[PDB]
Amino acid sequence: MITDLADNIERLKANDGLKFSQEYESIDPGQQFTWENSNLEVNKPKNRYANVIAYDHSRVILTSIDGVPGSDYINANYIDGYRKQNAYIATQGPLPETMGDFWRMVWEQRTATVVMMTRLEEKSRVKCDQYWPARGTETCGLIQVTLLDTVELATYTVRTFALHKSGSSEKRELRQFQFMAWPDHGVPEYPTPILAFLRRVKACNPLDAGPMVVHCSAGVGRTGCFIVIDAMLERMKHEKTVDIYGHVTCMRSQRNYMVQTEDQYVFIHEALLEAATCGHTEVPARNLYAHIQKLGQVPPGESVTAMELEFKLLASSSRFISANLPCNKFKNRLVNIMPYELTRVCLQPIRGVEGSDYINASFLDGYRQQKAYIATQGPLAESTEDFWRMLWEHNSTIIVMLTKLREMGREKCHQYWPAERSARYQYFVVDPMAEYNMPQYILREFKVTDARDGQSRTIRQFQFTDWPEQGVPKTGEGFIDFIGQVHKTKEQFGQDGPITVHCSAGVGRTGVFITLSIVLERMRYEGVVDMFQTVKTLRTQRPAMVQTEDQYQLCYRAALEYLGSF
Repeated sequence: MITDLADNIERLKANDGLKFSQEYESIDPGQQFTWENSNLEVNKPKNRYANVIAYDHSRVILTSIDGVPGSDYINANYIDGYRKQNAYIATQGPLPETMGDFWRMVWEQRTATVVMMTRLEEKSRVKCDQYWPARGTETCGLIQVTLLDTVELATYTVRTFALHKSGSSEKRELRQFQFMAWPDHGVPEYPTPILAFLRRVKACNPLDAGPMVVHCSAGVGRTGCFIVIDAMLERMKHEKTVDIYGHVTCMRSQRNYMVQTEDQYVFIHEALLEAATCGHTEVPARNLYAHIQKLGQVPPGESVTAMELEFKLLASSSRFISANLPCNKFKNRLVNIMPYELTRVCLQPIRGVEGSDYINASFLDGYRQQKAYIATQGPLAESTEDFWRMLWEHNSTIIVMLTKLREMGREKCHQYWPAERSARYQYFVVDPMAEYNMPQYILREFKVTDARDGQSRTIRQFQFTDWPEQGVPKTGEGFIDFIGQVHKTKEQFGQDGPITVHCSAGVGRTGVFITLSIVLERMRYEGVVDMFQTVKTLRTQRPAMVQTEDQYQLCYRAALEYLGSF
């Protein structure tokens, strides 16, 4: 169904995207509805937007609070899922006065998962009101809400609550997943991040849970996307097919404008095409050994190993204007590797210095935070000043070097740091303070001072020296320890900036470092490993992360290693 889907997407996308527009504007459930309850004088203040109501036939009705008019109303509607009516609940971002009603719907519908598709504030405008306690427990109407734990990751946050309805002994658990990676304007660049989010929500929604309640601002746009994508994912899994037009049409028959923009309709097509193309490449940790075993074999209709094809599929799946500027020609070590405009690390210009805002480096997202790493080439004599400028400007106080200064008779990296006496690079005077030479790596400490104001910081450089000049490490044991030292030292000294990582071109050895940094910790906290999605994602931030298949294989070997060390 992949080729079909991709093909269908091709004609709709053709000619300024004419047929997509025609198809989208054609969505029509063909029914006449009513919403008296939404328009009752008593209920109007309960609607976030007067033009976003709930159809009477599909609305989620709250049990009535006898003697209190309008008490059965909330702006929300049931939404059909794959092969099951009313599988979800689409609702608006609660208002201060509907907070108790919202939690009451959660209790009554036996909901175990809340999906928030918005930030509380976007573009300085209020999209939703915070309806959960920032700490401890609060009472919203008849429901006691206790915040138990919060886990903030790069693209989303998970809050775990305990619920109690006053007047009863029962205690329930509620998990809120808030997606933080949707752009202020338009839809997301790639579907990988939302696809991953969808995956986690599903893994954590218990088997006996009532309908998940999904919401954004009006509870029609982003909410509609998450729901239609989740339903279609469940379908292509059981039927290897997909009917986006039909489902959106069914959604609209249950609620106000589900999937409210044409661009959202396209994003939905793109997201499901990638899901069908990549499949689910995640494996539980306890199955890592077995998985690696199979990756070493040749699949049925294939010629090479499953491992080689997986890596090869990482490729198969001009934002280089600055890097290609004539004034920056000699600021690139290996010209086949240049930073994407979107994620290039920019520097403050210097009058009279052409391209003074350029350095061959990219911002890469980590497990718990975005821009947690700066992937860059081994500094050149020509870019050494720019390198130190970049570290101060972007507050990076942890440097990771993955090569020797020279290997195989050629320079891999220029010695951009002072060894004996102090040295100044632009406005920064760097004093060498300590150098610890260990069996497999070196740790150097530097005092860096801004001569303009006398402010200083301590910069720590970790240089792994045991990487074979040809090939890759055999076990990855020493490298794993190295990864732990770097991050332990960062947390220890409370350094909050990004970690700058470099090798030759900042994509190969640097790719293994960052890939493992993410994967090894996620395996520790989530019990799963998804090498493919990790590298696929890093590659949207800098080209060629994890350059060769043997480096990719080492990533798997090292994860297995770490797994056994538990």
